[PDB]
Amino acid sequence: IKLFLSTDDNLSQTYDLSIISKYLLIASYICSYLEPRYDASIFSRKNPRYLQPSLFAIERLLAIFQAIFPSLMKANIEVFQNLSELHTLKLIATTMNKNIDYLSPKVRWKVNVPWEIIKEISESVHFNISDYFSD
Amino acid sequence: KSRHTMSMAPDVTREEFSLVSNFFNENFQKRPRQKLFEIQKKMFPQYWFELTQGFSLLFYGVGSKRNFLEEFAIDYLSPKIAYSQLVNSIPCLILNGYNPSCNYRDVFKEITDLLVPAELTRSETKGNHVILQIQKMIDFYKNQPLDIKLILVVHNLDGPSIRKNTFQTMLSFLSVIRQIAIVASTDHIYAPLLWDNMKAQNYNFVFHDISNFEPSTVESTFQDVMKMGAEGAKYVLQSLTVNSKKMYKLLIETQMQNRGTQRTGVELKLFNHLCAADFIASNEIALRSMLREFIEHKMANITKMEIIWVPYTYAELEKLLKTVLN
Amino acid sequence: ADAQRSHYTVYPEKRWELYHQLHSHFHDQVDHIIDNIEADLKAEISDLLYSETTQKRRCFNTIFLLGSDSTTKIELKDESSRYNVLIELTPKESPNVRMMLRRSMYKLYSAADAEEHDVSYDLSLVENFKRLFGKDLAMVFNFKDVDSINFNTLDNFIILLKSAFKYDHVKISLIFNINTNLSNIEKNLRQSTIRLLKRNYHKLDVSSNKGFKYGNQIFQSFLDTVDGKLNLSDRFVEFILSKMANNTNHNLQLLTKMLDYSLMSYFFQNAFSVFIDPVNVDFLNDDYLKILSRCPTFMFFVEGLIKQHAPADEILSLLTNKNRGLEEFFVEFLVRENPINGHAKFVARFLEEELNITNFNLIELYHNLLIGKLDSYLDRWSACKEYKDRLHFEPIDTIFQELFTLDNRSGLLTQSIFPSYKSNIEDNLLSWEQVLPLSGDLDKIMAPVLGQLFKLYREANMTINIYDFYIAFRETLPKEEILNFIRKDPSNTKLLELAETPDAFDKVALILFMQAIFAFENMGLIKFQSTKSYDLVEKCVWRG
Amino acid sequence: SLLVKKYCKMTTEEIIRLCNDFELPREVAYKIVDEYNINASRLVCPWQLVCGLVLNCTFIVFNERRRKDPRIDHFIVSKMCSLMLTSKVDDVIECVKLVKELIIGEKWFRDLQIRYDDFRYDEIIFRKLGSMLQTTNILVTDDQYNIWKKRIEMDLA
Repeated sequence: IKLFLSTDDNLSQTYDLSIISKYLLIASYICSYLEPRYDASIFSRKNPRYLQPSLFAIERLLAIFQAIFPSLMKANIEVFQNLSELHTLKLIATTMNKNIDYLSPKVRWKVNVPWEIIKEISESVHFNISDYFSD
Repeated sequence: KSRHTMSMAPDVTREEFSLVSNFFNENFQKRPRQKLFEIQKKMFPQYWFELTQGFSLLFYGVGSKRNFLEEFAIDYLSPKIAYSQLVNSIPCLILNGYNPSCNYRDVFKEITDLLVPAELTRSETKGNHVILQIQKMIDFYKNQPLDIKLILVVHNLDGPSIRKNTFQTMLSFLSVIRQIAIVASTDHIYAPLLWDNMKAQNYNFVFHDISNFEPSTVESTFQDVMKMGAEGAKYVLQSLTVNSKKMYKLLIETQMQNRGTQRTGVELKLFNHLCAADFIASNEIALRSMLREFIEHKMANITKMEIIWVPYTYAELEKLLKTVLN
Repeated sequence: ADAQRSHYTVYPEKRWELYHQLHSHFHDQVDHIIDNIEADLKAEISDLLYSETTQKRRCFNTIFLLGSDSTTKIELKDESSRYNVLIELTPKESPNVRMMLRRSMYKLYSAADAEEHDVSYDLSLVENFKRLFGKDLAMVFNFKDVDSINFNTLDNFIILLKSAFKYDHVKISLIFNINTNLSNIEKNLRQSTIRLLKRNYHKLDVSSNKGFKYGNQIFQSFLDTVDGKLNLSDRFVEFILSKMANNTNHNLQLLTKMLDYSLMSYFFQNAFSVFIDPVNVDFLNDDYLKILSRCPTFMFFVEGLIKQHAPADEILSLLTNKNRGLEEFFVEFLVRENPINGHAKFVARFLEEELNITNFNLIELYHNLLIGKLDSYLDRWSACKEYKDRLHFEPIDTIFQELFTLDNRSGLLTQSIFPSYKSNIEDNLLSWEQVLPLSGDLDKIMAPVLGQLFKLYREANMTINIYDFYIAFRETLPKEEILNFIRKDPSNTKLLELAETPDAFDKVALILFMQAIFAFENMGLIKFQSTKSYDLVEKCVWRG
Repeated sequence: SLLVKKYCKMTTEEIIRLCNDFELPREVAYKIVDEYNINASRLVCPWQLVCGLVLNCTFIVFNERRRKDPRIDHFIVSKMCSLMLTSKVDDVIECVKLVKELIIGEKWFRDLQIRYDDFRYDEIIFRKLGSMLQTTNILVTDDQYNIWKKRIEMDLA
């Protein structure tokens, strides 16, 4: 019976990437719903879960990345390392062609990972994400 | 929205700018600048020793580093390494990254001719064989005697052509070879966005700070701002007919009788009659034909009365009055 | 003069030798380990590429090489009376269905003539390859970076290869060098082609970091190369724990880099490096004898000496009152083997095969050894509970090891390898006093050009007006110094006519302001939003 | 807990009381009045800012003794923790780290470092430069060792 109710055509990964790159992913999913009108109020240092993701710019990541990391970090050389590591994984890609995206001209960024793989990778680093998604 | 604007600035001509700029960059902070240059001079034996390990040396820091690299590469290192191996000294191939005309084909065509043509590598030249031709260069170089034969310099590695991604990976495969030393400098604040752990594996970069707060003389040339139109049509009027000066003078008066916007402009009919009043415009065609010359060099605008108005500011037109028209 | 032309070429130790006998000897252990995994990766593809005789025999064999670095090279068998060719397709050479076919047919065709000793570059050659070249064909497809390609092009590509399955003199084999995320790949393709793919798939893992079989290996071969002649401190090795954990793909090339640079630091500043061979005792000097004194374990033991021996006449005599017994006090502790190296090698092979445990990191095993946390190290398997007493070692507080050690007590290779990049730039521009020490009297009363606006650049809004920023910039410049500066030179004439102008100060500010904000674009600090308007700009650089 | 009892003015007589006990010279003692008068306008809490500035200058004017005696560094802060009647030393160091970056964009401290010639300078131009010949503080330095030596061996004999 067991084969007649399953498809068996699919030949859910816990992803290979490192810890600071894991929090680099968890900040990039935040701007699928968090607009700039609300984010700086709710993330002080003092629903579009279905919808298509919005467009980033640079340094809005490190705006959110510095906030949600466990003053405990300041060196950002390895943080800049894992960005183009994530660019080769095609998990965050450029809006424009894949050429000039380095020097800050007008370049917009965006995630390409669905919600579930974000949800497992949140708990994989013990970080809570479902609080900050509020319809 | 009352905003102060760069149009409302006391402007400066071409020869006036560059000369007093040359005064500062050669006399502002001269004594502490060479005082820095003597301090960092003792690091030069340390760079020589690490560079034998094939380490891609990368220089970051504020200010231009172009003068510092050319002193460090040409005069200091390149004869020092030739003397320490035992005859012409080691060939230096700079790459001006601030020059946007750098391609991947041309500089690598220099490279394989700078490197040894021991085999018929033109046989493997075929259609992108560049990564193919350098791969045949790499595995042969794994089994050669370890000595530097070439040092290359890449100024301004975040430059407008070098930062292109098919060029960046090309330099990545060069750096894994032990025979060549790679001494480059960047200036961007987002320069480590350029490399992943794949390329830095090929690169094994190390970093050093050099901040001399240099003015970047050569690196300012290709760059432009509104210093480099109100200034454009300032020169065409200096070479025209004498009547065009007068018909622009009558143009500029009643267009500044009332920023210089649309509303201060004039109708075409009365302006024909006004330039018929001073025995200047015969009719509409003779007016318009030497008004198309002001149109062709974009020296006046028209919107809708049939309003022709000058697109320069309120301050600019009286400057155009008292200097070039008078 | 020539700098606007691009790429113009031009044609213009007692200590260090003891490094030279150590460095290459270590590197013979490196690259020999490198060819081991190189022979490993080349082996496990080769047997698995062959001997797979499926029954339907109308399907290509596919291989997913998960975790692979997109650079894995492959060799092939000769396998006579049949040519076996390799084609590689880089996502740079994947514009369409069309040129992915056309370049690939070109790449095998020259490979076909070179073994053979006018035609059209499409599938026409594939059927006539029996007649065009005699022997049959078995091609292989090294898809280098597979996740960057638009998959519908790849999906339409593989249907084109499906039509070649009716000639029976050709065999197809696909190599999918993914970077990661096999579950991502079965999402992107058409499901009708996954069922084409799922005939004989093989999910071979190729990773440089796979259960640390080489990571723990290369650190082990590091330890014997420096055995007994040095130490590795606790704060050093945790840096190797933390920072190497931040790079998943290639630890092994990184551990070569940060270790060899660390060894380069020791030979370049430490004077007692010569004494790691006891033959060099004749090179001893009072200058060497003076600098031995400030060792922390040296002076602390003297504090241990006085409290233990309240008679201090012996201890005062073995101080700098004598020099022959003083160095003899040193060379007593000179040959300390420090068996933490050997005790590591004792326990490393043990749990490798006695308990047969593989998920372990030898570096933190060495680090927990350095504090005594080896007992709280073996706990995570509960398998050394019968062996925690025989694998036990208390780390002794060894003496004179601070002269033969490696540690980032200075923050050197923290800085010079992992530099706080935009931190060090922003620190350079707010302070500027700890970088820079007639006209220099002006410099003691006026900041340098780039940094003087930077304090107001912090104190400006998100999007700022150009002119009011200059208006604020003119506040920071006092008037009397500039006219003292502009009239400093009597020799030049062309400047002096500008020097006597009564509006020279307000003109020389906008000249100097348009040399600094001109120079804040190549650094990318300030972006000119909405060109041909440039009344307002945007600042992206924040302090953090 | 006088530091948390906020919103009180430290007058011209009051602030010179706060600096003549910590031995400030007349150059900075007027400057503290000068920059409080700068910051009396845009303040948020007057107690926190007035103490955060006085520590880092005493860190830089007494560094010819602070780098030559490590014990007085607790002495200068604890004598203010008794003077300001603070909770512990946890909150006071949180102030001096705070306002130090808040005064790093001003003029006078970039003078006060290079006027006092105090810093050490040639370390920082070799630390920030990334020199291989920089000092590694696994050692105790030769001066402080000789300070340790002459104190102990004369205590010995």
